[PDB]
Amino acid sequence: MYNGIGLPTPRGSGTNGYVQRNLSLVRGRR
Amino acid sequence: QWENSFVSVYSKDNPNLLFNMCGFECRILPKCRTSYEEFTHKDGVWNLQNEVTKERTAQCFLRVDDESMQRFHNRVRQILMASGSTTFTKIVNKWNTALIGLMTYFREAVVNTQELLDLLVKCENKIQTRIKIGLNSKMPSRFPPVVFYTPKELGGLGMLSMGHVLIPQSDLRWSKQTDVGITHFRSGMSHEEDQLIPNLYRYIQPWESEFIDSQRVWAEYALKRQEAIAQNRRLTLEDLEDSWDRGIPRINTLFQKDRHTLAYDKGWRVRTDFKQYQVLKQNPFWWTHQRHDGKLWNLNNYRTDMIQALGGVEGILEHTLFKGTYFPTWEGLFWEKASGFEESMKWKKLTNAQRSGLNQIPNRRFTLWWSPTINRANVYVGFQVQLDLTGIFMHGKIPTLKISLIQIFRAHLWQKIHESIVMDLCQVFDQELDALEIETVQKETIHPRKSYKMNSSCADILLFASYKWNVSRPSLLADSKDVMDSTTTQKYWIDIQLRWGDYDSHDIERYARAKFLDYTTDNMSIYPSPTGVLIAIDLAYNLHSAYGNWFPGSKPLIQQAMAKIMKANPALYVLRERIRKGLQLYSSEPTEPYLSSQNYGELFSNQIIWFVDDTNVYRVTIHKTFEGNLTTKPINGAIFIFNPRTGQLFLKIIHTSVWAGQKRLGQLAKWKTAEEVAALIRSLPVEEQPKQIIVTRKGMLDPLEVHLLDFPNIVIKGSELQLPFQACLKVEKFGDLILKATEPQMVLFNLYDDWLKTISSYTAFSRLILILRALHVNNDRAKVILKPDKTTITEPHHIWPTLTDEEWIKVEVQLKDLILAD
Amino acid sequence: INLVSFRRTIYLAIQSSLDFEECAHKLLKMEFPESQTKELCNMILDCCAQQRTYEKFFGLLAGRFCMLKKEYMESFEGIFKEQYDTIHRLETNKLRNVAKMFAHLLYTDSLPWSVLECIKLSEETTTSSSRIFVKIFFQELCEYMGLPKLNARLKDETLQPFFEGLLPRDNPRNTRFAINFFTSIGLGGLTDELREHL
Amino acid sequence: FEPLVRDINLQDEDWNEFNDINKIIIRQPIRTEYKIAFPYLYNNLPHHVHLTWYHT
RNA sequence: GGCCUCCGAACG
Repeated sequence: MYNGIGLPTPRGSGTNGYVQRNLSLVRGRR
Repeated sequence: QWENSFVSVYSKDNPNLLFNMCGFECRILPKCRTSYEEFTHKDGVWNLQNEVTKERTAQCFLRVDDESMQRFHNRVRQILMASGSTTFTKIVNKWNTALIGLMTYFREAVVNTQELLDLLVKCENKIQTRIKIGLNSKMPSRFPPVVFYTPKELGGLGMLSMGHVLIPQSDLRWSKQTDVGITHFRSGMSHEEDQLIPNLYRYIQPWESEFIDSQRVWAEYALKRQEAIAQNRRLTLEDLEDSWDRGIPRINTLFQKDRHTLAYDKGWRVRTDFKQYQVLKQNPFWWTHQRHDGKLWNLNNYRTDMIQALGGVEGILEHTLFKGTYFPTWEGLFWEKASGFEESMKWKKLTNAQRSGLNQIPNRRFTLWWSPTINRANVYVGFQVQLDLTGIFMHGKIPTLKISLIQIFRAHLWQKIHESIVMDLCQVFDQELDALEIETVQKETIHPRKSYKMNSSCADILLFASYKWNVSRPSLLADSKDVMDSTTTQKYWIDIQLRWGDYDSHDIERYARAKFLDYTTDNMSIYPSPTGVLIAIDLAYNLHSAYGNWFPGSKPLIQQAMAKIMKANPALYVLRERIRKGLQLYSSEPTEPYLSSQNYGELFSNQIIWFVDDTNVYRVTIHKTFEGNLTTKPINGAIFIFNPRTGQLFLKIIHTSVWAGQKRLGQLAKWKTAEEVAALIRSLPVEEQPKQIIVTRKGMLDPLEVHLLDFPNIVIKGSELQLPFQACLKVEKFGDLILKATEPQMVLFNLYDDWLKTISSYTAFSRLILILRALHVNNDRAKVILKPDKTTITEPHHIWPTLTDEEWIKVEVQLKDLILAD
Repeated sequence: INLVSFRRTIYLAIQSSLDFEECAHKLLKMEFPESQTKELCNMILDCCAQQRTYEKFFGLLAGRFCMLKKEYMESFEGIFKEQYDTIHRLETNKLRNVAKMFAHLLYTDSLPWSVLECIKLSEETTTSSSRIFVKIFFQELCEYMGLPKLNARLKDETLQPFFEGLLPRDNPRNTRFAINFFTSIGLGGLTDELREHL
Repeated sequence: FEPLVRDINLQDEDWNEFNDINKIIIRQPIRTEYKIAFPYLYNNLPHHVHLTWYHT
């Protein structure tokens, strides 16, 4: 479980989706 | 229910508003009373407009559905869990069916909260993982998305999944208290490599699309019916050009025949809710009956664009589709699709063995339909296998490979297919001895374990040359033109090989070349001299090449010889024959030249043509013992080949010694009969080998096609004609002869006697047959009639009694009208 | 070939990935160079109007997309200027989608800048596609865009004098025809400036 | 590793409103490495933790 | 600024 996001059980569902920050979150932050 | 019931009261203290009304729940807040920024419309929000003010008054974000959440998770729990052994096709049909039913109306309701959308990952995960459990594999590399989804006959289960997605989970409990942000959204699909699947949610229509749809469309049909009421009628295709499919109240629905004319005023919601609570179950109807409403769920770009995102022809190339489609190259257009659902099964509910065997073939069709599961090498527990007397690489499911593949490979005859290609090259090379001045050419001894060993090399045949083969670098067969050195030593001999695996990833160049340099580098079995030619072929997609030295008179020779020979081989005739036989789905061409009419006239000329009826090979005596049980004891049969022109009849008797110890005696009678006929063909010198073979049964057609591969000149065809060799059999000859037969033996019979002297073979043939069906019905009254005079006698060495031609005609008329009487 | 495959993947991910605001991570994850940015915006609008109905996800993807970088909003200004050159060349059903996306981005007003000046063609010269689409985008954008604050705030934004058909006072056909077309289209008191000026 | 002692979720409406604040100070986005080496920074489930090796 | 659960053998 990373900072702010994570799945306790990585084997719980499918595969751990290597998420980042989304080229749109920077657009909403700026 | 007091505390069990829920309610919400909006006021000046409560900034927003909400409610539980209908399904899921609702929420709304006014744009004027919202202090922070303005109304943000992205996905889960909604536009609340005021018709009086002509503007957007508020913004309504509603909820997800918890009761429908647990209802869908439990619906898949009892759906998949309650579903036992059966075809995964219909399993995915109900899976994606009901899943699309819950996905019929979702939009911002299900898209709002990510918790409900996260259950779909477990849905499809337990779906494809459930089919993998049915395949006893559960390997992620053995089931890529290619086999996960594909419409119609493309080979996929047709499952529509919205897996590839990342839920907007941000700042964990900190945002659970904040409820504002977007960052680092979930993960993604289950297994996706540089690709993204489609989504039914993005391909569906949001509630706003129904708002504006039924709004502007309701105004179009509104004013249209208005002006049609004031002016003349003018009801025509203009309404079809008005896009009647737009909006839930589709204009095409109200303009139908049985809809407007039939049915009634009161809607179908009565039977919807009531019947949904009634009968033996409910259904996924969130709106109304198909007659009262429609034009909502339409595949269109879902299946179309789904196949567009799919590899298409390239996807079939990645799968085993194009592999088995090699010889039937025209099958790529999906002509015959599939068939055989009902087959010979009686009704639906039957014995558990008939149901398991009924679901065997489709599970084996989808199993063996995908080669790379048991073919493409994977990691972890993937191990090497030798298959049966041919070869294998990757391991996998036992029933698919052994069961389905062994049935496709049929018997050990595949070794005779490899030796049939090697001997096809040896016999295919004739003028090469004169052109290349071959001193001595002799085919080496073919060992059964030589072609069965994939690691070592294989010896095909031996040849020679004036000096030797002229060449420099023994590159592949597809290599371009290069400088060929002489390098003349003694002689050279061609080799051959085959590969039945490597569906997805296969290279004839690297594997054939590097294989010849490998087995040739070390010492295992080297048929030719150090300078020679080695041929390597792959059974996948009908591949052929040569890794040996390419001579100016060799490379084109074996090149074109592999163009026509690899174009249609006898081993390739068994490849498409047994291939399409195991597929049992798409057949774009019938058989030929099956005997119909002209075969009777052509049966008497100066060619071949054999009639084979094995029906009496299997004969038993059924007698009920007084314990109340039946005892079935087989008795001797016989195998039949008849010559229409000469009346020559071939007798091969089958004995309970070879009927002993085995089972499935009808199919065993088929294979045994075909094998014995093949042996007799081999025994009657090539002049006495037939040009054609006529049989009465498809169960005769296939086994003969299996055993006869070594003589391509022989043509196999079926016939609907009726030939009671049984009647004759008992009668006289096999009553006494099969009744007395102590062992298999073989005798030449003439059934026309002196007819060939007196009459033509055609008259003897038609008279023969008519008098045959006679010899059944009147066998009874042929034993009555055929001695019309007290002095009528049959000579010991003939079949028939001696009669005058007029009496023969009387027999013709009486027995023909007999056949008409039945 | 590059635009055909780029449009095949852009349309494949467009028809997929519900809530396209999250799909912007994949669209930007494609890492298309600046040469594919303009073609990705034009083909992005082609996929926006290629749907059977107006989709707000296209307006959100254009708002965040164009709102990401400077060349993005610039590609929305130039791409909008090229869209103004369509007129009768645009489809009838797709005109409502262009009015819904252009009205959604116009409601935010962030990326478009001179789009208000490029509109408002002459009095008697029109293709009826920009007039009908200008009436649909004017009614919907008037409802959801805060028409009293949009027209009142737009009067001091110098967008009216920069537009040809929106110019009151001198030209009699622009202000008079703008009052008849605006009042006939449902603008109401919004044409009182051109009515009194004419 | 695992969720360890935490089962699924334990919280309260009054406890979250008292501990956290709707309007509070915002400087850095709660760096996990800062709370890692500082057991006082993260007060959630400080049970059986061997940590706090200061610098070098 | 990165985090990639997956992973099959018999019997029945």
